[PDB]
Amino acid sequence: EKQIELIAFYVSHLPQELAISQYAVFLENITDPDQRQRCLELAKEAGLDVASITKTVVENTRKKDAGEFAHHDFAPALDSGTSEEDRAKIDVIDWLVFDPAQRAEALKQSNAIMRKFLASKKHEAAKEVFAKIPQDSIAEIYSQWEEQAMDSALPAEDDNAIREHLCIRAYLESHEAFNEWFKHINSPPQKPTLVGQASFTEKVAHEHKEKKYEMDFGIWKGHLDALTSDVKEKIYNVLLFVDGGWMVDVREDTEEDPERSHQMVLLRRLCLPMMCFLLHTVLHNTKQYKDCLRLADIVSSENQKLYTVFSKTEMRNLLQKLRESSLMLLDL
Amino acid sequence: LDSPSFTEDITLSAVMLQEEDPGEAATMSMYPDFLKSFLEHPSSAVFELIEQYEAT
Amino acid sequence: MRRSKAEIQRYVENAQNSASSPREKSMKGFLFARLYYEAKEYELAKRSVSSYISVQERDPKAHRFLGQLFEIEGNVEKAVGCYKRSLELNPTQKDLTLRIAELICTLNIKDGRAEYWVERASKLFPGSPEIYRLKEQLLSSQGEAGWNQLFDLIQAELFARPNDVYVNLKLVDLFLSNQRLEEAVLHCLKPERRALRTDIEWCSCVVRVFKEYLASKQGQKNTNMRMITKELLLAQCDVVFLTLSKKDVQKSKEALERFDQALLSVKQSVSGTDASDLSVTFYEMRGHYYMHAGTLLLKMAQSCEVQWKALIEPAALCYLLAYQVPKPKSKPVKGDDNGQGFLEELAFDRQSKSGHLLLTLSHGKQNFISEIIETFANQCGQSILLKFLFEDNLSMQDSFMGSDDISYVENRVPDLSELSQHDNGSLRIHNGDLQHLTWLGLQWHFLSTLPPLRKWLKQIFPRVPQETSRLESNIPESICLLDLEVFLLAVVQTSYLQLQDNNTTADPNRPRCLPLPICKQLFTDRQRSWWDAVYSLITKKALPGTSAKLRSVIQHDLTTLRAQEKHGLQPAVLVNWARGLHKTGYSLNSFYDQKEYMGRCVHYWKKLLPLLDLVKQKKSIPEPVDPLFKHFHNKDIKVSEVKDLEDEACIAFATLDLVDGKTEDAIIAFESVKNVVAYWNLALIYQRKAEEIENDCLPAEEQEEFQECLLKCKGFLKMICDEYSAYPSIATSLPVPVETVFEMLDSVKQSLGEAMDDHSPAFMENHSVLTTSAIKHSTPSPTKLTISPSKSARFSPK
Amino acid sequence: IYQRKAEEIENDCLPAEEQEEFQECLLKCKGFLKMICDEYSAYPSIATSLPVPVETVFEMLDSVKQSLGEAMDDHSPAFMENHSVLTTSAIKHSTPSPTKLTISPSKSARFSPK
Repeated sequence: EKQIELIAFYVSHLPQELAISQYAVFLENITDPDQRQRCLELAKEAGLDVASITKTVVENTRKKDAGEFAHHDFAPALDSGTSEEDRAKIDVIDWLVFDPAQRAEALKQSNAIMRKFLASKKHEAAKEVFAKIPQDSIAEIYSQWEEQAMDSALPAEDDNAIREHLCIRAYLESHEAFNEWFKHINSPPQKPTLVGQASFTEKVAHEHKEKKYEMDFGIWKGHLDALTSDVKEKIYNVLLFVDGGWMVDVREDTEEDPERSHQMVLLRRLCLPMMCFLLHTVLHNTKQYKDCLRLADIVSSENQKLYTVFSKTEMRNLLQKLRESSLMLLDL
Repeated sequence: LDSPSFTEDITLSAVMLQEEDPGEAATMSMYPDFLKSFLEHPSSAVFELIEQYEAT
Repeated sequence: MRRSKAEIQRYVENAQNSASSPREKSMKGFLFARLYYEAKEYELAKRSVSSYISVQERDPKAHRFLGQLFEIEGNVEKAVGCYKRSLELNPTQKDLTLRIAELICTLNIKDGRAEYWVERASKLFPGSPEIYRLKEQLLSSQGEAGWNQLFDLIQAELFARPNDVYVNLKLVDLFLSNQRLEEAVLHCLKPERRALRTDIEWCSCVVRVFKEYLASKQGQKNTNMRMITKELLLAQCDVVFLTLSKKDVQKSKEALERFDQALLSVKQSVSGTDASDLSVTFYEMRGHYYMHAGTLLLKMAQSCEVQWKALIEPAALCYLLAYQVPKPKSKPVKGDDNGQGFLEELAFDRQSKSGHLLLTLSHGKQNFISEIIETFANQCGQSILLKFLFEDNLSMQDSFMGSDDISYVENRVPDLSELSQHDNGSLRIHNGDLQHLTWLGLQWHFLSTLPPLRKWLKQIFPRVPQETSRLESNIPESICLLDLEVFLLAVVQTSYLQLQDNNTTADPNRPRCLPLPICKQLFTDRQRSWWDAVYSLITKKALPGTSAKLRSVIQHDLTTLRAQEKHGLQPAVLVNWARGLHKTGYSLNSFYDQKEYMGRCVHYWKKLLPLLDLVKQKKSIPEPVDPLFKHFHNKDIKVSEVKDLEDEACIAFATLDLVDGKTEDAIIAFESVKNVVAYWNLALIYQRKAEEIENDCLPAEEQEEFQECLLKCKGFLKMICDEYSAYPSIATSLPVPVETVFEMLDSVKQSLGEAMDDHSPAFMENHSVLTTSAIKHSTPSPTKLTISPSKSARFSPK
Repeated sequence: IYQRKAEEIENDCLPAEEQEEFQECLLKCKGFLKMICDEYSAYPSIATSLPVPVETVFEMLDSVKQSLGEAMDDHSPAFMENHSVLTTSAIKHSTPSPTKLTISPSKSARFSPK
């Protein structure tokens, strides 16, 4: 009957576990942001646990899709655009961002959603989730922990979630820089062509077009070299991620989440070989063939153990790509 | 200032005559009034609350 | 929530205890530095960013942030060092080059680094006002060599920006410092400087320079002295006007006193027989003096220094004296239109303002001007006026007002047709200012008369088409005069409602609308931003590079004006537009203009009908968070008024079909509404049908049709008289005085002759056949021109 | 139409812009009158389709030549080469359906029957 104003009060008379679950299922049907805020106000006025409710709403929406991690064949599947079901999973994060006290849980749940989107190669949907998390969230989580007068280190879950969020940031930044570089390298200035019987006026017009092309090519190359340096730095920040490597927990004093641990290992096996192939492609196309070969030293390094995340097929393909770069060095 | 008892009743009766079921709408209109009456009365005034439900 | 120092420190300690290496601790140092900065702990922020910079020496953001920390401490040299390092690492930071130049000039102007950084900044931001200020500071320190370079810099900046008040003031001060008073005067006299007359510092500087020049040349009878005295009186008048608007009452008294003394000094040089340009300017400036004196009295009442009641009659005398000053008689001297047309424009502005204020101050009292003349148009009344304005500071002999003759004042009430002519003259000086247009529109609205917005808009926008065939377009280049007219009608209405809601507690002697200098902003900053964008785009006065931003502002709010999807307009605004356009369109003798106004009136009625259905359903109308026109809940359409507005919409549809020449569809539509306004339109249609049949040799069939048309006309006119006899309140709904209905009824009786008074055939018993098919008022979708030539349009506008 | 447009512009003190518009209207009038004379010279049967005697067309053509003066007889700009842009949208000759009177007062009808 759409009597929204009355629901929070009658739900407060239920047992706490039933109140949380029943109110969460109600809030899942609310799409309008002004109504969302009004329902949280009413839940707070009724003395309901708003924090457990908004957490449960996000978990229910996250659990609605038991889509198995599709075994991806080696096709460059074009960026599968954000679906309406993906949009519902993005917009559920707003529930946890409303209360600053929930920033730790907002970060944990956003990481869990981004893990699914990254495994499905939905990079734009993962960026939309990342942009819902306010940039101060890490500082706010530390501030709230310090205010609770705990001389103890942060909970190992929240420290691992902060680290995971930083891993996802480094990956998204490297993919964005690569896409900017990839758009720029495919847009070179066109060399002016002389028609084979040009008049004196057309020869002078060609000389002016040729001088303009030399200038425009100089600028295009200078921007390409800058973008190449930026993409190289960003991909190295992923491959050489500090203190135990990318998508690896540093704190072992957490409860065992086997699903999260499995997802992190899977993402390492998908993302790190890809980033190494993208970096080889950047360095090879920019004629940095000596730095292509240093990728063998980085992948074989005992410090990061990156060779453990490669399949035998991907390792063979990497060595074949490195050989293509060595052949260009012999031609030099 | 000054005098409600005949014009408001005619307007509300005329509005409910435009509803597809005036009996269901009368029932629906009382849901907020019952909750409001419950919230206005402390747990010590339970009989004043029932008198307010009777009046509603 | 600001994080406490203790929360940040606990977060930093936890983040440092979790880090495996000293390098990993230092890598988090930039985040810690930002947290300490948000906590205002600048020393901890510096330590944290310095520990980060020792691991990431090539990060420009860290060096920039360290420079900001040193700048907040006042350590300018270390800040400049950190900013240089950031700029070396990333040269794309153009803003940092300007900040380095500013900081070096602030530290030591004699530093040879300052010239390098200012010139490097000048190449990055050509024509920045801040770079001009830094170059001025450098060159001002260099003595005579600096003077020539500063002169060249000022000339270059005035060439790029002729209307910059600050650069123009500096050129004048630079002439004065070199004793070149004649060049300062020549620069102030330049016609391009008329745009600077809206600035108080410029007008005060011009006044200073001209007084100093006139003092230096005392004793030389030069033609140049009369010209400078003329421009001094104009500049004094501008200082008074600007001080009345931008300053307090006391500064306005002192400004008027200096203008009074200036007029007194010129009075002895102006014999009443000399048709000299100075004499013409002196009498024009006398009218402005009294207009400003009346405005100062109303300002003193507004500041609660004096009661309204005590200052209304003295202020009304001052506006009467200002209104009656004769316009400069233009001899069109073939060849130099720029000087004499300006005094005529000022005279029109004075007469418009003073005349509307006299009508406002009278409150509709018939003898008000006569009572004021008898009471105050004498030497005792002058002495009272002098005491109100200047207290004991000026004597009757030391004042222009005290020595002036005010006894010869005519008992002349402002005529509305003359005021409409004066308003058209005043628009030239204000150049389409929205405050001026809204103020005039309010004056006409308080008189219950429609403002002549069409004439005003054609004068301001002579190249804009009256209507567009593409009402669904939001392209800025598709704007028509009707879009600007509805914009002004809504601004005037919203300003009127805002004045009423603020006036419910005001003194009964308070003027309904205050004079322009002391009147609060009548419109919103969004209405300003839209109008100024339209004006700048259409007049091609837009600054280079701003045109894309101006187009986006226009495009957004043009959707609202055309009532496109989700327009967010209050229904009362659409009703006011439709009524305003209906009245304006009906008053026009041009078929094409009538059709355009009626077509646009009908467009707003069609957009209003679905909102009236929501009001009938008791549903709320959606209000925008930031509306172009404010919603006023005191004007929300009541469910009782919905039927009368549906009937008014039907009348407007029938009037459009009549103007389109679909006379039969219009008759059927008017007969369906069964209202006095519809019967009046039916009577007019049947009268015109009878006059079209009236040729001096009719066949018997055409004589029967003529008589039937006159009988139908008599029938509808009688229905109007019968309804008026039952309800005399209907006289307010009639488009014409009831006398015109009686005169037309008696003319139709004379044409029918006495012989038919006894046979009324039952006028309504025989048209009970044609069931309900929704008459689709289709506007034609654009189907390609197929010329079929065989119906000459039967409708000539006689 | 172009003759009446020229007569509406004919006031004894025109700005230079209004003088160019006046001359353009007279040139357009001369152009259409010449087309009538050229068609009549090809097919004299057209005299029966003309709303006026052909003599009135010649009298009007000679008055328009006198008003243009002798100084412009040698520069015909190609009278038809520059309006080849606007595709096919069926011009709906809509008669107005009866929409209720909304009075907007701002276009005095410019057409007096002189």
